[PDB]
Amino acid sequence: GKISTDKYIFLTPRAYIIVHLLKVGKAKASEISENTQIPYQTVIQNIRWLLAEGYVVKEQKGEEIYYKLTDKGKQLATAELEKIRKLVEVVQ
Amino acid sequence: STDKYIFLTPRAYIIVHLLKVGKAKASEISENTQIPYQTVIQNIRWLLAEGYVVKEQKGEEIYYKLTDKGKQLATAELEKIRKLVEVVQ
Amino acid sequence: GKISTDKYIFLTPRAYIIVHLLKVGKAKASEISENTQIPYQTVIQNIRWLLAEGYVVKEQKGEEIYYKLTDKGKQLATAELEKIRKLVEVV
Amino acid sequence: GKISTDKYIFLTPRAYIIVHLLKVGKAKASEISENTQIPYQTVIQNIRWLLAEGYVVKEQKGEEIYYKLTDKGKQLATAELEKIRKLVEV
Amino acid sequence: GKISTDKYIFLTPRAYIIVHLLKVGKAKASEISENTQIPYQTVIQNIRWLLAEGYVVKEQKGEEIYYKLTDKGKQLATAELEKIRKLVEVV
Amino acid sequence: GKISTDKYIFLTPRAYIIVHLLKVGKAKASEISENTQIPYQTVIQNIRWLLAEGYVVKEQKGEEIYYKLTDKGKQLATAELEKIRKLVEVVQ
DNA sequence: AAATTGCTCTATGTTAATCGCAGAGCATATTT
DNA sequence: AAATATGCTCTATGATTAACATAGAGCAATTT
Repeated sequence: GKISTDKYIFLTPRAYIIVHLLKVGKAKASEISENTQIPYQTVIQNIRWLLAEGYVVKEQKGEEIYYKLTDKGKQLATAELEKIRKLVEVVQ
Repeated sequence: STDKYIFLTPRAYIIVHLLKVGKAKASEISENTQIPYQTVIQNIRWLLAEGYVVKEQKGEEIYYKLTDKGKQLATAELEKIRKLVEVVQ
Repeated sequence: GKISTDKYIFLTPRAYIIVHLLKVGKAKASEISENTQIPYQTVIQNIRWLLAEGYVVKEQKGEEIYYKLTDKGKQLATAELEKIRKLVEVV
Repeated sequence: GKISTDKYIFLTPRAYIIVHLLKVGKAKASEISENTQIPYQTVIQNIRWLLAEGYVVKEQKGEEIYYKLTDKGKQLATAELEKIRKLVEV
Repeated sequence: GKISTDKYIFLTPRAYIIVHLLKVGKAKASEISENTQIPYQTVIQNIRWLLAEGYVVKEQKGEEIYYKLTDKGKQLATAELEKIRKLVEVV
Repeated sequence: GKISTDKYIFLTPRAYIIVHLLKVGKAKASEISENTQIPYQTVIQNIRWLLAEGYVVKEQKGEEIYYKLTDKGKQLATAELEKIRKLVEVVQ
């Protein structure tokens, strides 16, 4: 699929999406988009995926939808986080 | 459901490698990074097109190494990574 | 919410997927999209929704991803298609 | 557009809205939302679209606008209603 | 290994492409793929090579991306083309 | 397959091989190499293919293998050349 | 000399992921 | 109340390209 492109040379859109949640805790798609500088359509499309694999869960308050990492989500993230660290250490 | 390229892209692994070994061959890159060969060449051609990498044909042996521009990119992107991982630390 | 649909004005592309899954049991994304006339993207985008609810399960058999219905996907499959014939019996 | 959501798993709103007309004939937008179990703002929207297509039209019962089904709408109903029956076949 | 080309038996896809741009001036992946009847992937892939060698440059026009031979690209397109004619008269 | 390269940018190796036969008629393998500057291992791989297609058949004269253009190889070779002529014409 | 073997790159198709556009379901803000 | 414009926010799906596999093919070095 469309993994490595000019905009995504090293990290994929999800990398930015997840990392953003690790900080804000919970945020809307619109939030994720404008903050990570990623076109909305790419965000929700990725969110759906994360929702399929239990990495993220919804949070409806009638009108406003919030997304947040699941325990296995944060599990995925430190794991990938440390892997990055590894890559950046061998390299330099 | 691409469980292989979650956070990092293949292009990334390819770069970082040519940054730690400098000179390398396609199959060698593929093997050392567990990235299907056909993905390596494809990305190599793009990289070669952007001038981030150059070919080094020594006799019949084909080699690919980074360039002043490729290294700039490599280090530049890598830094962007660190700044992104910092606040999570 | 302006409207113009000549395809899903009574049935959601979701039902077409759910149902088709009962027949063959398991099928790649490309697969149902062909036997259901439902565009590819719409299929995958909708199967990720079912995976979220637990109405379907992923079964990778080598290089191809085979999506199969689940117990929860069966409850709904038979329970929903019930209130359906219900609708048409009443009218 | 937005079709299959959390409320609409199999049958779209129009599915119920139209069924309401097959049964009660003329029903105010208000009475639809109530029987249809579909949110009001939604009912108005769908009828507006259904009106546009000539699938349904208004009837001024004095100070109240009751909406009625049309032969155009009936044909669509019976038609769709059979593509469904046909689907449940399995 | 083994040979079985039904198309490129005397001409390379890179031969058509280079040529097309020499007369059209500028074009997109699509324009090349449609005219030269060379498949998309093959076209785009050969452009990368032309870019690497500097035989072609990108002309960015908004969301539009065209290509055209360069100084060294043109002279090449005309150089080998002569050797082509050279061969066509050896008979 | 390997059709385009730094060497065979415009013309394929076959092109060179066939086109020389239309002009030496029968030539041996090594004679083809020296003229068209194509490695022996290549002059062979392609002949092997040409033989199987009957486009060009071998004629024994002493001990050196000869290769002459059969009738099929004439039609083919003329079909390629005629199309070559076109391409260069539209380019202009 | 030629055919077997072997490494590397080419052609090109199947599937898939980006991100743009036209919806649509519904809660808000307005209609005054 | 309910109706219009309405503003959110997500879905349906089309178009461009990437991931990666299959079938070549250019060329050594080995073996018939």
